[PDB]
Amino acid sequence: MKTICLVGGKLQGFEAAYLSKKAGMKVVLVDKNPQALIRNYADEFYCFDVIKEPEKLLELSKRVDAVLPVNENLACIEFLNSIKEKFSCPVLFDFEAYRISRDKKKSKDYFKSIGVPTPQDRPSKPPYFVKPPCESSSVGARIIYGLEPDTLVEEYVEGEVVSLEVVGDGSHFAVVKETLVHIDETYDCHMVTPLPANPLFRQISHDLAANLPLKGIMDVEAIFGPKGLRVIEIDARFPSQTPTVVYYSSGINLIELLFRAFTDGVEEIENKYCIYEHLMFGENGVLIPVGEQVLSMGSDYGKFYEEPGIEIFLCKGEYPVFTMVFWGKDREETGAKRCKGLSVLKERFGAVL
Ligand SMILES: Nc1ncnc2c1ncn2[C@@H]1O[C@H](COP(=O)(O)OP(=O)(O)OP(=O)(O)O)[C@@H](O)[C@H]1O
Ligand SMILES: Nc1ncnc2c1ncn2[C@@H]1O[C@H](COP(=O)(O)OP(=O)(O)O)[C@@H](O)[C@H]1O
Ligand SMILES: NCCC[C@@H](N)C(=O)OP(=O)(O)O
Ligand SMILES: [Mg+2]
Ligand SMILES: [Mg+2]
Repeated sequence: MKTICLVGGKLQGFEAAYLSKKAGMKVVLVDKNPQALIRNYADEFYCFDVIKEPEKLLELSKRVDAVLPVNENLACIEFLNSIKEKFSCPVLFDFEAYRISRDKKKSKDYFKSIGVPTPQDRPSKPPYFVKPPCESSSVGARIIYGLEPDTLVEEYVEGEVVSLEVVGDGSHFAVVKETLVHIDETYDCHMVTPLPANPLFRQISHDLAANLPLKGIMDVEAIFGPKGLRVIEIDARFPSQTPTVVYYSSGINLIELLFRAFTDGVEEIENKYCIYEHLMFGENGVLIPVGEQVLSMGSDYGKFYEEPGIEIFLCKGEYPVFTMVFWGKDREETGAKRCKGLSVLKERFGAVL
């Protein structure tokens, strides 16, 4: 049995912990927040700030098999970079790739440098899509029909938002499984489903990783627009939501693949269906779809229910949020599991949907 140390206990942390458990790994969480979201989900919890007490993390590195940064605190990421040679286990991260990926303008420059289509900057005709240069979870992302002079202003590209994860070992780049990102009125993601292979998107994703070169994990987000595929962002860190759908639909565990990239290396290149979604239990049991932004305001997050083809996680807080995971051999069976999972909420908690 191996042990993984996660630095950060919110949504990235949950995803990493979930897949680590599927891999039969013990999960050690480090987080500066005594109320860290997944503190009770991890097998062990150590509450400290790694910047203030690096010696504690370095000591932990002696008794775990890998350390995985799962936060987007730049101060933390840059500090870990400065001490990474001191760890007694691999640090599963690509710091240079993250530096490019975190800055959306820098990323777009990179896309252009290798001939990858991306939305036109500063269009003359509405609607415009605007977003901060360095946020995630769709924070500050809005459609416009005096922003910071550093705000990204783009043409609005209509169509499917599609995600691909790539794990690189520096030499080989394993492009995994296409997923559909279902957006809400805030452009946050409330649902994820798998998609058939897209050879063009796979090649683009491969080339984005290969030209770095990627040693770590990165996802690629593209919109399948009316005039073709346009890559909107890359994020060189462990993502939330999509890796669960990747796991059920393809059989590939992204935590195991990432761990392999830093130990044995990786090789390039199941077909089930999966529905992943968040639902808030509102006033009087009204079920409301919500995005990640809502889930990250929670106070406690862990497993609520399981049966064959159904996993339900409960995020406690101001109005409970359920994360529902359904899988089966095809859309029909998975839809049947979704109904059963919903009816559990209906009969148990008097939920309405
Ligand atoms: N230096 C650090 N040491 C320990 N844990 C950290 C550190 N920096 C961030 N974290 C933890 O990682 C988790 C995710 O952090 P991140 O900054 O990516 O999301 P956030 O929602 O902006 O965090 P916060 O809850 O602080 O606003 C948080 O629970 C945070 O407490
Ligand atoms: N140019 C664009 N046109 C239309 N929608 C966009 C555009 N850029 C981003 N979006 C939408 O906003 C969401 C968040 O933007 P993204 O660039 O993927 O940032 P993040 O770092 O926040 O996840 C996307 O998933 C997509 O739904
Ligand atoms: N692989 C798509 C996962 C999307 C999302 N949950 C995420 O973690 O990244 P952002 O686009 O920065 O919000
Ligand atoms: Mg992003
Ligand atoms: Mg994004």
